[PDB]
Amino acid sequence: GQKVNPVGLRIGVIRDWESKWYAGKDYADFLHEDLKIREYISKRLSDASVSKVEIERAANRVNITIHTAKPGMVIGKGGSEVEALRKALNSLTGKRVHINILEIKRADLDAQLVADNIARQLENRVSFRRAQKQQIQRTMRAGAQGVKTMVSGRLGGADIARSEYYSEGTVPLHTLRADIDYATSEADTTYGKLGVKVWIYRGEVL
Amino acid sequence: KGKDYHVSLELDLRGERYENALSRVEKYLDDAVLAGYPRVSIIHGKGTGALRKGVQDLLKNHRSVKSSRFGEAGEGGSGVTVVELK
Amino acid sequence: GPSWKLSRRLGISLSGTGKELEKRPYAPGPHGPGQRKKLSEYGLQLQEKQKLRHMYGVNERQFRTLFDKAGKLAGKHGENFMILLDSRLDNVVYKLGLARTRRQARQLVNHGHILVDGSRVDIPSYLVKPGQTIGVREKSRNLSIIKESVEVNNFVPEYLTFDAEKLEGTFTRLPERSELAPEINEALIVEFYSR
Amino acid sequence: RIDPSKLELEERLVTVNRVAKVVKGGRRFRFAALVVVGDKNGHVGFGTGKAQEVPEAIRKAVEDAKKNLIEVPMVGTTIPHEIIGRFGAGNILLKPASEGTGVIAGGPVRAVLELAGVADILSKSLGSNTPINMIRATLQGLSELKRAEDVAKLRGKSVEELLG
RNA sequence: GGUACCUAACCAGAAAGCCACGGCUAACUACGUGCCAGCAGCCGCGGUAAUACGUAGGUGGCAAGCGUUGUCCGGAAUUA
RNA sequence: GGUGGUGCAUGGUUGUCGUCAGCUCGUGUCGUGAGAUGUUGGGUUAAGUCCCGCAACGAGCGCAACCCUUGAUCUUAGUUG
RNA sequence: AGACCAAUGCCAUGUACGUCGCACUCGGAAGAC
Repeated sequence: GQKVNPVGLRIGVIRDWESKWYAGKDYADFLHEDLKIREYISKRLSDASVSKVEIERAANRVNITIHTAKPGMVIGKGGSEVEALRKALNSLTGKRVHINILEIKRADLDAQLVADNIARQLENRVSFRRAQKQQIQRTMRAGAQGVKTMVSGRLGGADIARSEYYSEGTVPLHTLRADIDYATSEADTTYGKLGVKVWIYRGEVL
Repeated sequence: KGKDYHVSLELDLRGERYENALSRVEKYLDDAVLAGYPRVSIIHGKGTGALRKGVQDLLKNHRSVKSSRFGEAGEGGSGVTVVELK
Repeated sequence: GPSWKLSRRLGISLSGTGKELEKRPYAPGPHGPGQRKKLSEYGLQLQEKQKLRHMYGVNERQFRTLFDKAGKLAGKHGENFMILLDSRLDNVVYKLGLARTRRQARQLVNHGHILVDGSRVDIPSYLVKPGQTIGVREKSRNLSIIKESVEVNNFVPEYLTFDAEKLEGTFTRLPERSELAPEINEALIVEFYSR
Repeated sequence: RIDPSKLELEERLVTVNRVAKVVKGGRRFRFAALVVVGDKNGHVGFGTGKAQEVPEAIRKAVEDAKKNLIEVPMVGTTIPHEIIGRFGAGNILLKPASEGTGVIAGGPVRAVLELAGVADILSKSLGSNTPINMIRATLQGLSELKRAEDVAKLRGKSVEELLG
């Protein structure tokens, strides 16, 4: 079938687990706890865009950092909503939590945000050509070494699904020394389901 | 929290692209909230004028801004257009 | 409502007024507001033909026939056509300002008259002969809409002439420029009907 | 003799043409398109391009169009004389029509002629009806037309005895 | 033939339809149907998500006419 | 709420040729166009691997390497060895 | 230059097309020493 995921291949050799803590004999419920907390932030902060979240379990008290740049408004006058969401987190996790927010510079070349973007104007009904083409030029203007974008599904032609891509530069997936960042997002429209995948090559790792 | 930043009270947006700018005016509004500014301004161009009318509609449907207004005679007239937030 | 629907079907108001485009500029029909394909090399000039058709309201066999009379006329093949519609008498009562819509014009020329070189005119063919003094009375001189026509100033151009008290005027020596072309994309007519 | 791209030039797409390649994996799909360019007064070219997608396809065509142009002589907003087009079963008749007649041509020949900005001309398709062979035959036609003054120069005469 | 004409008064009331909407070729959607019922000038559409069938709306074109058929000439440089 | 159908509406998945060395593009030439040239020729390699030629010049996905393990040794640390 | 191989059931297979960049204002009294 397909390839393996580049970042799944690169986990542990170039990439972090973003769950850096260790559990033993509480691994299970700890693990499903990281799943539902990720679900909570994912469908709460979907407006302000989140890419990835790192969970720390220092002295079993959970500790969170959240990435990306648009939550600069979450950091700002919305210290109240930061406190409220954190109160809901301690409502969900028993033992309390502490959260931090990390700004991301060049949020254009982060795969999660790219995929969420393409899913958004695919819901907003721009042509997939226009969406992919402006996004790819925006990333390689930002300084990415090479970007390939995917789309699949009923691309207007509901009677037969197909797939479309554009890519330039270099995207060496076969080289494990490369830094790759992968996203998938699922654009839902009246036609059914439209699939978005995107991955970014950003130079090698010495 | 992030604390390495300072945010300016104005911005000049002359002589560049539409869909390049609106990515970084949304970022600039988010920066102004982090510094808690009640008022900001984005100086624009004259000739093509597409972004000059183009940005103001985005702030009208933006989730954080209530209004965008032109300048007064005591400030210099149309030399500034002002924006205020929620 | 003819005028409104055809204004948005057409993209331009046929009356020349700004309304009927001010909040429905796209099209009629449920598939109006979508972005449309550019019109074809038959669509564009049929569309232009419908401009020139319904901003008078005249029909197609009359179109083809006055087209042939324009062709038989010794001037250039297209501007003779538009000046013949200029000389069509409901256009004459429009640009003399008595009529405010051409649906007012046709109804009123059914009602009233012009006695310039006539006795009673119901049909828009003729032209003012230069140098005669016959004038309109009673049936288009003293009634209620008669002064409602010239209660306001509407522009009467150079190839026409007008006075307002008895509300009558004549075709002058020659029509030249705006009468040649107000805004009309000409020669699409001649290529359409010459297909 | 080559005219540079210092002028402003209008473009007009006449045909996007589906093209295909058969390979071991199956059929492979490509897009050719040809366009005609020029000015309304005296200079005209055309261009062809091949690409997998419409916009950069017509872009390749339009750079080839910016590369190649040809001048057309113009004696009183119409062509001077008789000329038949001739290239590879492409036969296009051009007759110096009188004034006020407008353009009378088929699809692609009108598409090149109005982009040449010639007022009054009439024509006929006598060769095959493929558009590229049309345009090639027509520009081979207007390449052949000459002014009266240079013919008088070749004669060692003036223009009066040749107009009369 | 008391015809047309000429006058007065009553009533916005007595009076618009046909065909097309895949392309050629102007006009798109919903439902039903499901190689069945069917459409068709040509290319062709329909084998359960049919802008091509049949309905409804909407649009388009023309109008006291509108479509179909038959015949003649063009398009047809296709007897040149 | 449907493990009530429709992979011939689909996303996300997976096998297969095949770990085969192929697959393509930008720009430029030639043809008119379909297309070609690059990618063919000489030699070489597990390999479109490389070299020399050559109206092509380059580029990308490929290939190789970069990762893990297994093979030989140095230093660090000697416990629950 | 060298043996012998017969057949493969009606339809129907795809898409393609669609960007748009440029701004800041004008000017009273002032001695002699």
